[PDB]
Amino acid sequence: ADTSVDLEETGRVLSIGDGIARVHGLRNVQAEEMVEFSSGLKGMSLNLEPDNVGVVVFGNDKLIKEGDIVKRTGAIVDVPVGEELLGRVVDALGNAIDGKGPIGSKARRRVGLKAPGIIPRISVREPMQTGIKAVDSLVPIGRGQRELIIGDRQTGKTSIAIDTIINQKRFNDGTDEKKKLYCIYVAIGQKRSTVAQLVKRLTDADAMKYTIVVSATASDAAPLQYLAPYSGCSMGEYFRDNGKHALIIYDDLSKQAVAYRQMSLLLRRPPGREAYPGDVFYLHSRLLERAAKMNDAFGGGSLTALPVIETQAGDVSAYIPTNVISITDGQIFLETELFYKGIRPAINVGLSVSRVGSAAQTRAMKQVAGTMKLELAQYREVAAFAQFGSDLDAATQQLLSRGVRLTELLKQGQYSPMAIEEQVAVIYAGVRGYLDKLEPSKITKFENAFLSHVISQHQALLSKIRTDGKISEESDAKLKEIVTNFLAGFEA
Amino acid sequence: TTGRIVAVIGAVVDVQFDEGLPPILNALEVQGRETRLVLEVAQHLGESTVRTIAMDGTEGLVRGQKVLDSGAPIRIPVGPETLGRIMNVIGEPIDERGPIKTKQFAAIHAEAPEFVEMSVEQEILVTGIKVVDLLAPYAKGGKIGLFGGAGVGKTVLIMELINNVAKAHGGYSVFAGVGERTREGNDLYHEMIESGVINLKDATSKVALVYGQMNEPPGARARVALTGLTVAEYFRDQEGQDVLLFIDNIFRFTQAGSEVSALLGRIPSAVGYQPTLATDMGTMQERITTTKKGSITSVQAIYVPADDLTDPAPATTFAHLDATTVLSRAIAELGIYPAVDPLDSTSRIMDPNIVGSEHYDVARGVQKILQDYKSLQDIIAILGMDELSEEDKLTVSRARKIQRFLSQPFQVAEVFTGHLGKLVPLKETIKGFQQILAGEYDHLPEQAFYMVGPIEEAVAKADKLAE
Amino acid sequence: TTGRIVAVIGAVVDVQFDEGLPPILNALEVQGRETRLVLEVAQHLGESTVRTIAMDGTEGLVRGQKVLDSGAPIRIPVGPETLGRIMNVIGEPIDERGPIKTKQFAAIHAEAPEFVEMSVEQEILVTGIKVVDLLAPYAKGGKIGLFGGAGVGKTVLIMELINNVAKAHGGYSVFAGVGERTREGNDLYHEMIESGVINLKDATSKVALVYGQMNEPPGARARVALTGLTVAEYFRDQEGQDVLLFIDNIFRFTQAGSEVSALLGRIPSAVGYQPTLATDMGTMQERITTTKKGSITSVQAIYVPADDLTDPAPATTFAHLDATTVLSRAIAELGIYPAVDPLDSTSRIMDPNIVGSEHYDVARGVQKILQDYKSLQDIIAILGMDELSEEDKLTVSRARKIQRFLSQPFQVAEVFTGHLGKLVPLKETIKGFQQILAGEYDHLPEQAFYMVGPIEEAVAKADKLA
Repeated sequence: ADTSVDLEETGRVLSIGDGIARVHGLRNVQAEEMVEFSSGLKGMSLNLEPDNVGVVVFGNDKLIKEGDIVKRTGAIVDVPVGEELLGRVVDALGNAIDGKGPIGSKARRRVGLKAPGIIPRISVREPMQTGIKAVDSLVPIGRGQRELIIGDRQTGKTSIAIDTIINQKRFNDGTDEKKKLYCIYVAIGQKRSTVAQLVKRLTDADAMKYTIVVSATASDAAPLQYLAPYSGCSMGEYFRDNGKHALIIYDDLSKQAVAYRQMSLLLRRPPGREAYPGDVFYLHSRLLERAAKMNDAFGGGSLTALPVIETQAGDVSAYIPTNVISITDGQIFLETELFYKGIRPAINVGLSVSRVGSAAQTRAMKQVAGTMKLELAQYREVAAFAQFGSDLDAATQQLLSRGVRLTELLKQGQYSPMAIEEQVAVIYAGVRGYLDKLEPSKITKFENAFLSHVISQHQALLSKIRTDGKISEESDAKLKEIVTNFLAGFEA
Repeated sequence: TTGRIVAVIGAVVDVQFDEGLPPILNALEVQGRETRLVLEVAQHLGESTVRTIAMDGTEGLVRGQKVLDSGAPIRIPVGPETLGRIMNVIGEPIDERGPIKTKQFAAIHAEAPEFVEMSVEQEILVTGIKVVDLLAPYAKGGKIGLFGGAGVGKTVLIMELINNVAKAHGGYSVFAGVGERTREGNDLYHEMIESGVINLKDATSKVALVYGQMNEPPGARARVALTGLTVAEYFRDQEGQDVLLFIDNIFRFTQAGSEVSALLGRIPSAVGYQPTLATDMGTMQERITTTKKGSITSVQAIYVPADDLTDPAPATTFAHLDATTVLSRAIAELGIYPAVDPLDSTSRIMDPNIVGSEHYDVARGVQKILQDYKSLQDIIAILGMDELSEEDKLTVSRARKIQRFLSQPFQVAEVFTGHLGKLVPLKETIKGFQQILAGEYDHLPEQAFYMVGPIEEAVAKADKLAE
Repeated sequence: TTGRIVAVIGAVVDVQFDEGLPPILNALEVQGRETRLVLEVAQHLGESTVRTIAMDGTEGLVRGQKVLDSGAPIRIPVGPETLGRIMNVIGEPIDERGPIKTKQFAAIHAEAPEFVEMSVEQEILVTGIKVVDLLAPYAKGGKIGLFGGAGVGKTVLIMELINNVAKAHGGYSVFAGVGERTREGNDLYHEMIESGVINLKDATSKVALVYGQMNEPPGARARVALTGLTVAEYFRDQEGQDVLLFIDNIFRFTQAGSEVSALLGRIPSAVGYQPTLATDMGTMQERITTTKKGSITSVQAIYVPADDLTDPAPATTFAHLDATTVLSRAIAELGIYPAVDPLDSTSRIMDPNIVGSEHYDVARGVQKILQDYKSLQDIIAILGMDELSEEDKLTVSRARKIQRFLSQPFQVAEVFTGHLGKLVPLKETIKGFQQILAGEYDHLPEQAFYMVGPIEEAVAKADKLA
């Protein structure tokens, strides 16, 4: 009485094609449980139908044939979680892909867990410094916040994310454990050589130590690409639920949607708007709701997400683009026009927002950039309204004079994340009018000169602004003094 | 009755009953679960099998699992002991403060008030917001709708109205969060408390809360509005009070339905929507209403997919409103908040017979000039401004200043604007515009009119700017 | 194993087996035919039936016909004896020169190199083409893509590159003609013979040719890329060789996929394409890559349908390239060749730390002025230049001179330009563009810059224009 293959805990493949197995049997499987194929290939139970189980396959279905035995696992899909993963490159299921040995994982976590409710969280209040003036000054990001990076191909979306990961060494190399931020970088649909390029740079910046990289690339099965985000999320909740701080980049959520769309159509689920499943909003809401700030009652830890979405022809009104803009706590919109024009980052002031506002900003920063955002918005308008110097008054000549100078200061190169007090020093100079008489073309050069001076000579003012976290009345006076005088010697 | 699960596909679960088939709308409870899973019966497939929508996650369900017919549609704790509390789609407290000990329970599904139950009183409801008040006045007991694409101000606007109106309101308030951000229910709850609208120690709570956020399965999202609305109907009928209903965002009810629609076996209507969108919306919107028994003042946030106001959903909702505030990313993009579109916002009380001719002539006066300027915009764009008649370059002036005078620093967006929130009284509004239109400020600079409350602040700001 | 043909629809042949069902991807040989007809298994429909894709026309097949499991996937002759030979999807010679006698055979379906196998060296590949070199430089062992709507310059650009790069390359080359014109295969083969890269006398050929053109049934077009690809993989890993891989046109592989997809019974995705579009591009594109074992510099022409770059096919291809040359009908129609869009082409090497800041600053300089000209264009369009600012008119002058200086005569296009092909050295490009930017030629007329190599020739042309 060989009773190893009863149809309650095992089944047999009725048919297989395009990564979807229609397994017979599996009478006791649970929706969303993981099953195993004779070939050591894992799959996931998505459709539990009267006469069959629709199984999505986490790998090449070429090794699966009609008749194969499929075995339950009794477990709803999960993955390795914890500090062991830092500095390692894993696939969408947790397996290492840096051929640097097994992960020493002691904890596991379901990839699909609902986000903490109302009661367990507290308003976002601690800054999450990117290192990018434009961002940290105009569209501030706090911990537990979800801020979207969106724009066409090549407008610089990933860069924002890399600079951010790199900027975190400051605190991670420090003492304070509350200021530390562990990062997670999920590649989806991307190309292996690009990711390999990516993890190289992170290594060269001495950032891998605090980063985990979940990779679900271009040739990985649709279901791996699909899962990848939830997988990476779960690894971030480990830190979030244990009073630690995590930052996750979903690069990008566009390719995942495609994966979802594919997986979903191959299951024969009727296509919806634009060919995607009627629940693509849900696909991303479920995920991004998980980035959150827990109250002290739950460890005070947090998860901050920076999902990426690719627009086409800079059209942000597009259905997917707006679907995701309506989930996150703001967006950073990058335009190719601005980029070519010299404005890098190509952040579009007017169209980007932060729903957290200044609550995610240090007082030093709030002090200097409190009204700048709506000022630049109003500047872009009149700059357009006078692309014909229409008998323009002074209040608007002053508006155009600040607008241009401030625009130059928000410019920034790559890989050189600035420290908060450094940002405050340079914005200060502009916002206060000390630069209203310098020539726009000069501004970039001036900022390198000025910053040099204060960093070298004046670290007492930098360390105080940084420390007090505010701009006291004397600091504000020591600063006025430095800028005006250096400026003069500078314009000799 | 006891049925068994025969198929599970997402939020849709088919159940087979041997004897006694639960009627459509009935709620069934899945046996064997750590948490309460309710399935609402959606259809009779035949063969004593019913197709249902799950009110929560379907993970771990098994074919053959047991299911008991509860014998009635989802019923929730309704009454005064709901105030100051936070409820579920299915009526369970989610605030960790214990049971909700109500005398009665109500089924979330119910018929809408009859035609002979309607009321036609029309009283302006002043809000303190220049734009709304001036051009698209809200009406007490009326149906209000805030339309907007992602991130243009729907919620903040709902936030400042709770402050400028809900806070003084002598009556209850019900805020139903339908498919929105969890972070947000936590911001509001704690704000209600810090301001005593919610009292955790006594019975002075003046607001009940119901939530079915974006982290929920379609099913929950297709019903929270019902739960929310049901709580509100109680205070309207059984107590006869003046209710204030806030829903953010009702689009989520309709997106919820479109998300399971295909699994319900339906040919899609246009834009992917389900073929029953309008009727589904109708039987619901028709309960959110003032009657002779009580009064409801509903403020509903309405999401606009792809920013397209013609999308079957936003498009289908206009007819259910008495006043509409349409927000626009094109306005917002300029830094003009609230980003209301002055030429696409309307109110059923913008009638000389109701608000008066001074109110009315100003409003229309402001709209003509903004329209007049809209038309010229594209043209002075290319052909420039020299050739324009001094008569026409004055309307460009005044328009650009009005465009600004319509913005206002909200008290709930200081974190955003870096400006103290201002609430302007209806007469300060009418007058301010009356004067701009009258040429009484053609000397001050536009910028003086941007982000200010009353017209006097525009005059003061001119000086401050004077250097 | 012997199965029987149960159904036939175009290129989708369903075969039933009684004992021993072949795994997916296995090649079956249909029995009773004048020529070879290979069927590639695509899926197990259950009931001992397999749905397959024919590799040649299916006319004549009959239900109940016998089919034999080959026991493996399409396998093809790989090694140096393929050099100088023309071969089929299924690896048979089609150059009427006998059998390709190789030691080994490789299967066209392989997995992509692993993460740990990746490389990250970034070396610039100079091509002698001004626009490409200055603005979106290619890179050794990198992945290049030339996007182009019908008749814009994709093939002419591949030819010129074959000439300027392939010709003096130490190492092998593989040209894979996918879904294109047969005459072109013929034009190339004979040309290759002539310049001696193909030698029918000695073993000195440096090029292997694989073709599955516009006349083949969908399945053939859907697999020849894999076939050219495999040939290239052999030189890379089995000989650690530096390869050059040219494909015209990779868009055809995806189109081929869309042709059979309904037949495989799939609900279509957007624009009627197959729901498996991205993964199909992916497991294929991911083998076209440099690794620690060998280098593959690959240039792929990407046909853009109806000129729409938002088309699922081209749209999904951007993510696989390191450098892209987006060709434009609008530019072509102005007479600028190559019709490269300067504000739409990019290259991951356009980094100061790789091309040097001199290069990086001229490059961004040129784009900024063309971007600026681009915004003035709307107004220039109704009202012309009159109303323009003296300053604005100088950007316009410079932009129109930079735009013309970006064009250049290709040897390969001599019959059409009426001019002798030019190859400009990088430093000559960096320079010529500096000066233009710098106002050192604001006196010359635009026409002086049109169709020339080095700037020095632009000055001359100006004298001749007098």
